[PDB]
Amino acid sequence: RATNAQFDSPEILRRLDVRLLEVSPGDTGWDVFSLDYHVDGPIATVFTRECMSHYLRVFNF
Amino acid sequence: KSPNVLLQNLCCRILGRSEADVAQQFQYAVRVIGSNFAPTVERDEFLVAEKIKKELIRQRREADAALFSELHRKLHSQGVLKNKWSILYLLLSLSEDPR
Amino acid sequence: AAAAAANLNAVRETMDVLLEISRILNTGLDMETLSICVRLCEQGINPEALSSVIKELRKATEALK
Repeated sequence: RATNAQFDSPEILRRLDVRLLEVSPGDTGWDVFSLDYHVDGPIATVFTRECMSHYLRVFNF
Repeated sequence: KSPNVLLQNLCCRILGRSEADVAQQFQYAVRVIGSNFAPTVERDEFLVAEKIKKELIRQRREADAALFSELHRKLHSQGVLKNKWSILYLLLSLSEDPR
Repeated sequence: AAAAAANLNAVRETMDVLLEISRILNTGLDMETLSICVRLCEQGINPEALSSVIKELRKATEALK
């Protein structure tokens, strides 16, 4: 809301939402955090789930 | 080795006491273990393995979930384990989340 | 005997397999004690009874802490 993202469509901010990493005995939030963009239409035919995995790996880096 | 005497080695491993030091813990051990000396059914280590997978799922370790199918195979590959169901039930009962 | 000792190496190999299984599950058990448990199920035993035994014994070391 405070940043420039507010003047972008509510749909595509709505499809991006938070996620975490399932726990481990040395948890830091800097170890444990992710964003998930998930499919909401026929776009699964365009965007595979393993493509979101490579997305999240380069996001981790 | 007798059924009775192997629990005192269990008592000497968990506690730092001998069988000639404590007999109160060992008494409840003999009470619980004896008369319950028979497995509940024949082996189903597969059913317990699919619940150890549910513990590996709880940690987003899905690469170790693919290691577990090859670690569960080595138990059968050597064949020194008679009750593969029991020791996996025993480990799974003591499961804590590393968390 | 030579083949009777390679089986003992095989016992240690599965014991290290169960070592990895014990750490990813966070059990307090070590290798000697699990070999005692292996001999216990050679004679036949409830794992539900062994877990009650160890679930009494470990939290009777937390009563003299």
